[PDB]
Amino acid sequence: MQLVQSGPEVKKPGTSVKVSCKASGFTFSISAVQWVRQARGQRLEWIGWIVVGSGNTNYAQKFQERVTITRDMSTSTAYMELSSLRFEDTAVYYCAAPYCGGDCSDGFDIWGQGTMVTVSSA
Amino acid sequence: EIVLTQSPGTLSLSPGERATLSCRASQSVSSSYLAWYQQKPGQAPRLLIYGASSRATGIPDRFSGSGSGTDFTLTISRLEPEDFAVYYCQQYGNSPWTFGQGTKVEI
Amino acid sequence: NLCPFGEVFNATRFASVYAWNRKRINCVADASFSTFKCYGVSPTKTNVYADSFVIRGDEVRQIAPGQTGKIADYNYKLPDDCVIAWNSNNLDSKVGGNYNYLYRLFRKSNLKPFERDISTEIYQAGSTPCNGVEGFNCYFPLQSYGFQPTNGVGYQPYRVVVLSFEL
Repeated sequence: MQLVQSGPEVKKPGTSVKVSCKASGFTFSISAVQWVRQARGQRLEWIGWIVVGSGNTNYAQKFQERVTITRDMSTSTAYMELSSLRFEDTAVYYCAAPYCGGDCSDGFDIWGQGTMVTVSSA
Repeated sequence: EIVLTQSPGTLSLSPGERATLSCRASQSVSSSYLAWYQQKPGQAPRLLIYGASSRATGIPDRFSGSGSGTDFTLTISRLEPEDFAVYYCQQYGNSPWTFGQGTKVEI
Repeated sequence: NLCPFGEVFNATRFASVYAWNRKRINCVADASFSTFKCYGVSPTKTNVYADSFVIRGDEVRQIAPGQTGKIADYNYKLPDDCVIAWNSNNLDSKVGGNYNYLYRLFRKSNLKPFERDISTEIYQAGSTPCNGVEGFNCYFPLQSYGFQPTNGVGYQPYRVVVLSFEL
């Protein structure tokens, strides 16, 4: 069982990037996907989390306007899009979910490889 | 907002030495929702302890978690060569969910 | 005598899907009615039960025997052994959103045929008890149908009545 994130992304400032986190091996229905971002040699930052089944989304007030977390049960894939990209938004973004096979494991035990979004004018 | 303070900043110990890392919060967090994570250089984090005390599957026995209320501590009895990394403490109880600055384990 | 089939079909407000109301129906009984699909008895000339609920438009497919979806598995289940549905766009769709209708999104086990669940218990997914607080691994079992008259044809609300004859 694993979570496979999207490939590295190179975007211009002011555009929007969408990182795809695809779930495989565990019953994604009752799971919940959490998105965390980390810059090189810096502390982790938590964007938001989505209940996969209900679809209800809770966002940190920092990214309230800038991000939309979604999921698609047909592809077992969760998505996080960061809009109005700024240079400082360049970082690797992590996807975390709980192995909720039968019981939901009560902990974010599955973490994706991370996606490197690099924002620059050139 | 929940503030996660980790001490010390840089912790340097030799293999076979006990490592006592602590995570402190502003307002008490539900003990069931206090995890410890291990971050390797250039690697995705892997959860060590969930529920503040229950060890995760596939985690060595040396890692043990304790603490309740506003104080939580992770104890590594037998430090190993691969055990050198940074350790982050997250709470997933009360919104918003927060991460600690992380404590570094050095030689 | 005659049958009060006019008091379920032409009723003021139908109940939500999860709380599907059943009415027991001595009389012999001879709109657009988009889907008049009948499975239980061949369409030709002791009691019968009329089940009235409100489901999303496209969900009419889920109200069939041996069908697998959220509605059938969790909300209203039909045994393997007629159905009438009409669109109530102008009747049960408020512009600001008619969240009055609800459906069951989270359930531990699938619904037995003709079983009815009016539980409001928080779905305890994790191994930590949810104690009436919605959070991580603790999700409310019911979700609200966003019902606006400007919704697409599929998402428009469709009033449905199920007739289950019992000899």
